[PDB]
Amino acid sequence: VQYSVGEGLGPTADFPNGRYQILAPLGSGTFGKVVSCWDRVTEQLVAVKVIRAVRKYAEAARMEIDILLELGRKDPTSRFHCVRMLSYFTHVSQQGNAHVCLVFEHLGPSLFDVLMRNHFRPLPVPILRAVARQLLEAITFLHEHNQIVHTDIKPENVLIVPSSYYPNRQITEHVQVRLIDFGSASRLDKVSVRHAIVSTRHYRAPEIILGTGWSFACDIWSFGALLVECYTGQTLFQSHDDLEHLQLMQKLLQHENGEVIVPPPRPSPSSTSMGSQRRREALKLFRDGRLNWPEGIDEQSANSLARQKSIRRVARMPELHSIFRPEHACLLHLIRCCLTIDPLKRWRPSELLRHPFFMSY
Ligand SMILES: Nc1ncnc2c1ncn2[C@@H]1O[C@H](CO)[C@@H](O)[C@H]1O
Repeated sequence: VQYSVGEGLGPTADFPNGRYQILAPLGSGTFGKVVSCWDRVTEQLVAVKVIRAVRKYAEAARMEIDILLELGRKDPTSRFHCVRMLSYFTHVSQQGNAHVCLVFEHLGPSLFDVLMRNHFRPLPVPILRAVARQLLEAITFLHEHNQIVHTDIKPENVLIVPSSYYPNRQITEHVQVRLIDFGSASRLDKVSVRHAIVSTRHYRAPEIILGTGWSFACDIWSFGALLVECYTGQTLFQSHDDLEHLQLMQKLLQHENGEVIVPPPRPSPSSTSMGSQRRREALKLFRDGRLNWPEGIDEQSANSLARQKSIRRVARMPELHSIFRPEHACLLHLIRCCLTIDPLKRWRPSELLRHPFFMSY
């Protein structure tokens, strides 16, 4: 439903027109819309995330509510940089539509907002380091103190604490950030390996595409991607095709020791599991163990313009080592610890927090 500035949300006795009054738009996503609100009870600014009137996003929102209850219980000050959820309710519409609403602390713009406002110019390395350290602290918190995996590490889900922000709208190395959006997170304390399609495309780890089971390590891959983005201001993997995405991965890391896209083990024909179906769809992308690129881009067409554009796009993809200037060699190594095709090779976030890129500063 379309919402305008001035309308209310969450009606109570003292405020029959809504406890939370809309002041400004804050953000949007497939889940719904996040709106800046004035809490008529506490007379403070809050951020109300309203979920779309769909069942799947409602389940996701309830999972986010549960996880954020646990996270606010185990860290109320938010020493580990996770967004504080103040409240949650259900707003009914004039048409009978029920929307889940989560009330969070009011934060500033996203890291994506920062990158856009500066015309996608590369983020300086010291600010990059501050943000990466705090984000890595949050990921360490989740993974190792809660056995929770986020799966949606993206620049849109890292927000600036407004106290660090300034009216000149230029962040410094003292910026404070918070990780948000736990509507896709999963607890791995009982089942640590999953096979469902998760992660935003551009930050999706290869094991998720290939079907060899993902776990905590996938977040690290996303983290790595994000870092490269912050170094260049540009999205690393710009593709929505699985074959092209895996080829871009292979190209970015071709001259990295031991990084080759390998197909999953072929399951039995009498296997109906979600993982086996993903593995079959993934094997459909390979020919004799090699990634069917570029001939697989347009199989039927012998002379295709889409295949030629895919060839050009993969050629434009740089080798990882060539992206970074020499003086930033350390950062390169840090990202090598994250952008590995085998999830078993990626470092733990606690180990990454002890990398020279951080503890030599
Ligand atoms: N607490 C918050 N403060 C400010 N913006 C937020 C908050 N939570 C979510 N958003 C915005 O809504 C979207 C969340 O996916 C992003 O665009 C993000 O900037």
